[PDB]
Amino acid sequence: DTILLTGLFAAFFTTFAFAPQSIKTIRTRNTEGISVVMYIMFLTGVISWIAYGIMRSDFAVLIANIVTLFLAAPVLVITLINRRKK
Amino acid sequence: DTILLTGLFAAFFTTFAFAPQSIKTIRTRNTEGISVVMYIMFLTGVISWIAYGIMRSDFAVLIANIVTLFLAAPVLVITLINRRKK
Ligand SMILES: CCCCCCCC/C=C\CCCCCCCC(=O)OC[C@@H](O)CO
Ligand SMILES: CCCCCCCC/C=C\CCCCCCCC(=O)O
Ligand SMILES: CCCCCCCC/C=C\CCCCCCCC(=O)O
Ligand SMILES: CCCCCCCC/C=C\CCCCCCCC(=O)O
Ligand SMILES: CCCCCCCC/C=C\CCCCCCCC(=O)O
Repeated sequence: DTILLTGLFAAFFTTFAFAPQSIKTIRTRNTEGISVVMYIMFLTGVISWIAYGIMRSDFAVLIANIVTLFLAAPVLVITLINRRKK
Repeated sequence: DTILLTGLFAAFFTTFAFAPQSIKTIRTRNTEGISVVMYIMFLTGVISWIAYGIMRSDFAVLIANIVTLFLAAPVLVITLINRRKK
């Protein structure tokens, strides 16, 4: 009981800590400095965490990385779009 | 067996994806733009993940956030030092 709350407590802080940065990027479409390779590596891990979370029945790990996915994936999309404009 | 390997696989990619950014910050001591509040929130969650990882017997979650701690904490330290120089 208290142990799941701990994970959700953790998930809340780590996910929303730098969330305003991703939101700003999505809003302004400014992707200068963003590495495509780093985000692909990052997303690869995020997907793997989701698989891990399912196999572990860990909703804390699950919701943390699902929200991360919904924040990171649009950032990479915009980055790839801006990259191709040149 | 394969499920723990999945977590370690995930931990490898998410932790080392943006690790060169933290290393660069530690090396150059350039902390412009870094929010103290965001890192304190982030570290609060990281610590909570560690507690969660211990209570879950999850070495994937554990090693991911311990390494994160060793990367994030020095960044905040340098940030607080640079902040006080003014
Ligand atoms: C998130 C966008 C990255 C841009 C740079 C952000 C700088 C913040 C400092 C380090 C990177 C964040 C660490 C990675 C945060 C990813 C969150 C995650 O994957 O959760 C997994 C948990 O289930 C297991 O603990
Ligand atoms: C905006 C990014 C693209 C979003 C597309 C949809 C995102 C799908 C994310 C995860 C799919 C896996 C869902 C698994 C549910 C786990 C629940 C369970 O069975 O315990
Ligand atoms: C099973 C996981 C499948 C997930 C597939 C994800 C593919 C990407 C899908 C949608 C990308 C996000 C689109 C959101 C639009 C936001 C506006 C913008 O980014 O410009
Ligand atoms: C450089 C940052 C400061 C580092 C200080 C030391 C870091 C300590 C990090 C975590 C301490 C908790 C260790 C718990 C071990 C878990 C193993 C287990 O019992 O399963
Ligand atoms: C149980 C967890 C206790 C952890 C306490 C952590 C307190 C901070 C300790 C050390 C800070 C990191 C010091 C590393 C020096 C790197 C060089 C530098 O940052 O300038």
